[PDB]
Amino acid sequence: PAVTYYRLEEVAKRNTAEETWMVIHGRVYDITRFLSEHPGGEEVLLEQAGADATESFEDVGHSPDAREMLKQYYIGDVHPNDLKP
Ligand code: HEM
Repeated sequence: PAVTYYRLEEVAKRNTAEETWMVIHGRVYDITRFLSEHPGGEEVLLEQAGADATESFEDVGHSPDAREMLKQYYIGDVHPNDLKP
């Protein structure tokens, strides 16, 4: 298997609108092209760019179709040494 791994400090650098990455349940998503398409707006995503956004994502109560959309933006897994307990 060719799984690509990123450290959290690499993800932390894509925190602006020119290249926007986010972590959700331990996977890294490049959502740069989705910013303007997101139904909840681009601001709530930029506030969380470069970070683990799992709790906000789940707190909103996203639909099954929103979960499906993730797959388009998947680029890699968070290195296991950087995942918290
Ligand atoms: C990058 C992965 C994300 C995707 C693919 C995504 C997708 C969507 C989609 C499709 C909707 C429409 C309603 C639904 O189907 O549930 C939506 C609504 C919304 N999203 Fe996201 N979202 C993402 C991340 C986030 C994050 C990190 C936040 C921050 C808290 C957020 C906040 C919201 C809000 C507030 C709404 C409006 C809720 C409603 O009234 O429908 N989303 N999102």
